[PDB]
Amino acid sequence: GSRARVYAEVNSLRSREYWDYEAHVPSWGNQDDYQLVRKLGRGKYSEVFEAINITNNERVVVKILKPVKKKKIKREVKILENLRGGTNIIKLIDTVKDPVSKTPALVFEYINNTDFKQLYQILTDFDIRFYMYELLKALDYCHSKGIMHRDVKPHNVMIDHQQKKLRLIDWGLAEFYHPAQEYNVRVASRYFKGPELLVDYQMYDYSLDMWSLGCMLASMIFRREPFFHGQDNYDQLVRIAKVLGTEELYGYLKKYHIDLDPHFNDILGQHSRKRWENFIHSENRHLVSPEALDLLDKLLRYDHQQRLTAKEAMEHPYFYPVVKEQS
Ligand SMILES: CCC(=O)Nc1cc(Nc2cc(NC3CC3)n3ncc(C#N)c3n2)ccc1C
Repeated sequence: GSRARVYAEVNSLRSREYWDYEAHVPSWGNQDDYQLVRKLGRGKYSEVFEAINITNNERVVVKILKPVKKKKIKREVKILENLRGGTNIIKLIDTVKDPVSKTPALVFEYINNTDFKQLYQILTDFDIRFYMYELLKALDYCHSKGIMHRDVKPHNVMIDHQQKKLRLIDWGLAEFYHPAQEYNVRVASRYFKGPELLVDYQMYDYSLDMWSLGCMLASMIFRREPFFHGQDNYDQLVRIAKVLGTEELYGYLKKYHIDLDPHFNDILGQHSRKRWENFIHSENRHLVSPEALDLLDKLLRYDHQQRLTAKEAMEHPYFYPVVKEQS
């Protein structure tokens, strides 16, 4: 058994219509109002374009949803409607369909993002604190709304470094949290998967997103991106254990009665827990402080119940300079 430490019952306490996305009936506008300009990328079930709304000249991002269970489309639309106005959550502007083919598309606000591979190289200590604080506001918001993002990674955090705007994007893997529900562990990018996913523990919660955020924090302050760079899902756990330690892993497995896939016997080895200070060197020293290491140590923990919540993390002394600056 496992339950979220916060927000556990928040969907139960709301109208069923709030979380019963299969019953949701979107209002589908007309895609002919949008002119595609440039392809920006694609997902497994999506293609993404920069576009212009020709009725008002607004620049937008259009996500055209290829074949996919209409249930997954309803889920993403309902989650985005529930998160409307949330702090640092990408704004859904419109839901539209090709009026002939009825192919659906989602229209989002445009963010002039700096590619994270270039950005992370130039961030100052204060920059990291600021952006992580802003990202935490997005996670606290969605968690308070009963939603797990489940795909937190640099590619899904758009940062306009000139205007200092941050948005958490791509809610296509997000899901409603319900206590005791068993969820599919095939979520998140390999490098950002929490240990619970890697050991096939299905009773996870919002704290999965906090592992992913911790991975991002580590990559920023230490300038090793991704921080845990597995070659596959098995090696991903080995990379984690070489830092957190194997004895600590086994304690986690025992607490939650977790059966470890026996292919791990050949590859985990034995590893002491490493001090976070071992990652400091001349290239990253200016980004690391006792406060950063204390926060990171409280995010990158095997035991999902022991990780800080997004609110607890925001309240950590590491962010005091950000809070002070904003007043
Ligand atoms: C709707 C986009 C999504 O859910 N995923 C996604 C985004 C993307 N690239 C993007 C890229 C940008 N701006 C970059 C070009 C300057 N922006 N700005 C806002 C949004 C949004 N939303 C955005 N998505 C590339 C591939 C995929 C799969």
